[PDB]
Amino acid sequence: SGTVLARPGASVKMSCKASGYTFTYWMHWVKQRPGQGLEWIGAIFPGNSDSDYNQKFKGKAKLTAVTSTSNETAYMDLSSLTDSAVYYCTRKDYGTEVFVYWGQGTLVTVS
Amino acid sequence: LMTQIPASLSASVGETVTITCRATKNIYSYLAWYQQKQGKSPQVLVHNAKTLTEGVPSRFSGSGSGTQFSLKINSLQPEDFGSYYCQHHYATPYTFGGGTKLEIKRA
Repeated sequence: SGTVLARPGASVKMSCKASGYTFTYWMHWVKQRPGQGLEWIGAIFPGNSDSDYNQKFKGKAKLTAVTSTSNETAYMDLSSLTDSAVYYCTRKDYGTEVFVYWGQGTLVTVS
Repeated sequence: LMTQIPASLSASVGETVTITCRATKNIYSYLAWYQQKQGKSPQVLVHNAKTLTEGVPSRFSGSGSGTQFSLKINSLQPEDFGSYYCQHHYATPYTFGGGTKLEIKRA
């Protein structure tokens, strides 16, 4: 949740409520643009707050989490038109590779 | 990064299909495959190059070396239509392939 229409330059905070597990080893934000392309937005290791992002959103988005309340956050700032897309979060299991689903989406639209 | 070919893949039920990806650097066997059925979130099929994910039927198999990895469906069934995506998991950032839409050839 946290999505919706926002004017270019605006800010927005998405959330991600987990249940099933008390913690995943890596939670990821990944988006899918209207032309169906998938992009990696960020990844944070909670409980130390380390982060990593592509240049695309470097310095504008800020991933974070709350190991206590079981929440994953994405704080987008200085939104651009190209950030329009569906946003998902996923856990990356230990000996697993890429990031594995559990989010149903949440459409952000910058216009 | 990643390159996925082909873009579209018309296939008949029962047919076999192969979708491949290539990378720019050596990524060992760190590679997975996602199926995004239409109107749904993506789902995992294979991870660790060849390891089948929980619940996935054995008609799907993965393989690959150095840079090139392939997903194969031996007998395509109706439920398998949608867009497939590879994604590397060797070192950050993990980046996904552009996608291959599988459409079922029908009468």
